[PDB]
Amino acid sequence: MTMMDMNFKYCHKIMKKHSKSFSYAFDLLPEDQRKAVWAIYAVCRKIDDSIIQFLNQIKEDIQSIEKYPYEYHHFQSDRRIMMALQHVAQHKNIAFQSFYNLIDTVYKDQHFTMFETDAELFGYCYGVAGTVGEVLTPILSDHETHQTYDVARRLGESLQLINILRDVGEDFENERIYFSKQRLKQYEVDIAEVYQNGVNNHYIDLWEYYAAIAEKDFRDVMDQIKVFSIEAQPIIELAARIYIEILDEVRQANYTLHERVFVEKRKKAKLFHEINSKY
Repeated sequence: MTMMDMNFKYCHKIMKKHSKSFSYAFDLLPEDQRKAVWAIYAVCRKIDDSIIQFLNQIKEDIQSIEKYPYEYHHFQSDRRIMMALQHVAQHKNIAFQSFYNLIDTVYKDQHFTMFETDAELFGYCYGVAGTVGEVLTPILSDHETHQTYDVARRLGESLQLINILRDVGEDFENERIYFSKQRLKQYEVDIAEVYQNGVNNHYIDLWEYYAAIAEKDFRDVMDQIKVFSIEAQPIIELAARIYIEILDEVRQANYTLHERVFVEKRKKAKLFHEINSKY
């Protein structure tokens, strides 16, 4: 194990720790591509969880890599992750503005205010996840075009909406509600009231309104999976399918606001079999 291998192993650890779903799928990529995915995911994870001193440090470190990718930097944030990101930047095109969009989104989230409309909720999904899809685009495709970015960005936003749909309860405990005030009012849903008394038809209809949006986006992405490299296609399909299975798991747990549902490992393997066969 070289030092750089140690840096990537650490990125891998962070990714496996936080997303068993994405690590399950992306770890199937060829060595060079999975290593780059671990690094991008690790950087985004650190940014997502930073809260502002460390966040400012991460931004300056990324800015250093962007400006001087081949100079040695004494990184201020997490050296292992930045050394790995820099290694990737030296071999692949990195959409740096997408990392800055993510950082800007996480900063704003300090003075969190509920979203007035679905447009702001979707803007948020772009900021924390559509951005990661854009950064991953060059790793997952041979000849990136605007269409490749568009599909990756859409998948990322769809996965963030599935995430929000799985975590309503836990997010409410953490004083956060992601459904828009417009939609909550239209459907006559009060999250605190539902957290207290259980799901009702108003809440279920609202949750299903967002789930249909995520599912539709998921289908449009699967329809355009060929923008990605032949090796990455089944892997992206697997990651997306495993994640969207969370929606059925939420349904099977009666939309509970009191536990985090999950797709068990044996079910992820079943999806891998089905896709691996199709391919």
